[PDB]
Amino acid sequence: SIADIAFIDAAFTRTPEARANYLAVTRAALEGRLALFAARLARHSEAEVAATIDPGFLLDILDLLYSLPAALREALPAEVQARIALFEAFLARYADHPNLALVGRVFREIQAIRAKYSGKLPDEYINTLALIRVDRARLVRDMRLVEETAVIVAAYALAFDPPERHPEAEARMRATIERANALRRAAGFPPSLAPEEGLARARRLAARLRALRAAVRARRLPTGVPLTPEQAAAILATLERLYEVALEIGRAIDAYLAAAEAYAATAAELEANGASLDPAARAALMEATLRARGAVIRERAALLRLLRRFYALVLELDFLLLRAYAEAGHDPDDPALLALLRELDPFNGMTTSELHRRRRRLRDLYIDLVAAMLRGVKNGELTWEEVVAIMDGLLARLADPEVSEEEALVGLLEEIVKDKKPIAEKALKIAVDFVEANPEFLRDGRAGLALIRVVLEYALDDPDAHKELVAFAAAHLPRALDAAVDEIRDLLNDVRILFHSKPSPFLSAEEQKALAKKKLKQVKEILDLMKEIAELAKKIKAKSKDPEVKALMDAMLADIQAAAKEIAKHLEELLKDKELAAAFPELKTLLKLAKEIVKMLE
Repeated sequence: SIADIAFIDAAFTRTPEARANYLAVTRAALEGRLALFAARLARHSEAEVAATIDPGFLLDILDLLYSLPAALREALPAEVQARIALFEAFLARYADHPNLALVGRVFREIQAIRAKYSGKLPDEYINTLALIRVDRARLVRDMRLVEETAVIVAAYALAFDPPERHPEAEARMRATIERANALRRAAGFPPSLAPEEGLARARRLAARLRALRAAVRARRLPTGVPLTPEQAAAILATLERLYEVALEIGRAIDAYLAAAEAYAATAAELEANGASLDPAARAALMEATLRARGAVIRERAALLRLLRRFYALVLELDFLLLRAYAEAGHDPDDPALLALLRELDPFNGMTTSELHRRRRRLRDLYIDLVAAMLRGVKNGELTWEEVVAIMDGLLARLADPEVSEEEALVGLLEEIVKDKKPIAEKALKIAVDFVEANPEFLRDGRAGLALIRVVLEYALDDPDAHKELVAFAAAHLPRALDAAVDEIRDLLNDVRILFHSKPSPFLSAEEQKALAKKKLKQVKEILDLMKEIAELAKKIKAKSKDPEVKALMDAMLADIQAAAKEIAKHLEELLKDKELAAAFPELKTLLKLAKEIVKMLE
C-alpha cells in the first residue's frame, strides 16, 4: 500500500518532512479503513460479519492504529474515535471466533500491554510494543507463505538440477523451515510445518515435473498423448521460465528471512531492555527497530510480485497441456489431464495460507473455463485464432499485479459469452456454480458486477427461459454492489492521499499523478458497469411477462439507486477539497455519471 512506501521513506530518510508525510498518510489511510469497517458492520449482523470479514483487513486497521503516535490517535475527530470504539468492541466480542482468532490474540496482547504499562512508561514506547504484537501476527501468516514457497523452490531444484546438487537443495529447504519455526517460537507460537512433511511434498512434485520434461523431450505427455514439435518447444520454454522464477523466489525468501530475523532481534532487545535504558538509548533502539521493520516490508513486497509471476506461468503451462489434449482429439476435461494438472499443483496439501488457498481455487475455475472454450473450438463455435487472441490477453492481464486474478478470469467469461455462442451456456454454469460454492469471490466488486452483467446480457434474449440465472443475479447483486462501493471509497481516498502526499524517491510525482489517473479510471469503469446493469434490468423487466421476475428487477434497480447515491455522497465530500477537485477534473465527470444513475431510477 501507499502507507508502506511512506513508512519506508520515513524510517530511512529521517527528515521532519518524511515523518510529516508518513503521519498524514497513515492518518488518512486509517480514516478510510475505519469508514469501510463501519459500513461492513452496518450491512449485516455482528455474527455474519465475524464469520465473513477478511481477518487481514482487521490486522491492517491495528497496524495503522498503532503506527500513529498515541497522541495523534487520541486527537482524532469524534466520528473516527466513535469508529475506533466500535472496532475495538467488535474485536473484544469475537476474539475467539475461528475466523478472527489471530487478530483476537493480537487485540488481547495490546489490551494487556496497556493494562500493565500505561502511565508508568512513555506512551510511544507502549505504541512500539503494540506495533510489535501486530507485526508478530503478520510473521505467523508470512511464515505460512514461506513454508509453502520453500516446497516449490526445492521441487524445481530437485527436478531440473543435476543430481550432485540435490543434498544442497535439501539443506536449504530444511534450513528455511527451521528458520521459520525459530521465528514462530520467538513471536510465541508452536511450529506449523515439519521439515519432512515438506521435503516429501517437494519430492513428489519434483518426480512429476521430471516426468513431464522427460516425456515432452520424447514428443509426448506422461499420459501418452502425442505432442506437435512446436507445442513441445512451448512447454519446455514455459518449464525453463518456471525454473528461473523459482530461483528468483528462493533468493527473495532468503532476503525476507534475513530482514525478519533482524526485526525479531531488535524487537526482542527493545522488549528486554527498553524499560531500563535512558531516553536517548531507548529512542535509538526504537529507530533501529523501525528501520528493520521497513526492510521486512520491502522484502515481502518483492517476494509477492515474483509469486504473482510464478502463478501466471503456472496457468500458462496449464493452458499448454489442455490445448495439447484437444489437438489430439481428446476432450480437454478428460479425467487423465485433470489428474496430471492436480499432480502438478504447486499449492496442494499446504492449506495454511490465504493467498495460495484462493489461487488454488481460481486455478480450478480457470482450467474449467479454458476447457469450455477449447471444447468450443472443436464444435466450430470458436476458431483457434480466436482462442489464441483471448489467451494472450488473459495471460498478460494475469502477469500484471495491478489486475485482480478474479477480474482476469471474469474477462475470460466475457470473451466466451460475447457472441452468445452455444458454449456460453456451459461457461456461465461453471461460473455461477463456483460463486455459489465460493462466496468470497464477491469480495471483489468489479469482478462480481461484471459477472452479473454477463448473466443479464445472456438472459436478455429470453428472460423467462433462464429464470434461474436471473434469480442468481438478483440474489448476488447486493453483495457485489457493497464490494463495489467499498472499492470506489478505497480508490477515491487513495487518490486524495496521492495528491496531498509528497514526491518520494519511491513514488515520483509522475508515478503519483499516473497512479491517481488509473484509480479514477477504475472508478469510472465501475460506475459504467452499474449503469449497464440497470439498462439491462430495465430491458429485462419490459420484455418479461412474468410478474415476480419484474419484482426482482425493481429490487435490483432499488439496490443500484442506493449504491449510486451513497457513491455521489463520497464524491461530494471529496469535492469540498477544492485544491483536489482542481487537480483532477475527472472527479466532476464521475459525480455527473453517479447522479445520472440516481435519475434514470427516480
